[PDB]
Amino acid sequence: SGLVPRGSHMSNKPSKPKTNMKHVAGAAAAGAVVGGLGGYMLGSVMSRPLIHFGNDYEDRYYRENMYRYPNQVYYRPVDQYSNQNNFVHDCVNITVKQHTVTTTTKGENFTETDIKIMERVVEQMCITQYQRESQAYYQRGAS
Repeated sequence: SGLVPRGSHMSNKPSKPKTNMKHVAGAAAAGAVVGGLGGYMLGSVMSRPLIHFGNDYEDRYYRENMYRYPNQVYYRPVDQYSNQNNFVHDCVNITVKQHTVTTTTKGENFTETDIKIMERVVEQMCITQYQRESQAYYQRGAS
């Protein structure tokens, strides 16, 4: 018997870094205790409509209220339990704990209407997260 593990790093293949920022200063991130409990695979956005309210006030207030609250959802597949109804629960689970943290320094800044908006954006990330896995279940199994 013999153990023959794998690894892309074990090969020590020739790398090819293409970035000048590496040899250039600017900004840095501090906080060991922070990253120690981070490393989240939070999604991202660049193109396509996020909420697509359709109105001017909704899109205007939302754009300015983008910092008032998180618009993305935190990922955390590290869990044995699993359920459809509980699925979305995770989207708000991590979002809630992280949400209060942001308001731990202030406690209140957003307006009354901002809430109604924050509720929608949060419902889009939770609803869009579920459909995601669904695409895999549908393709592999077109019931």
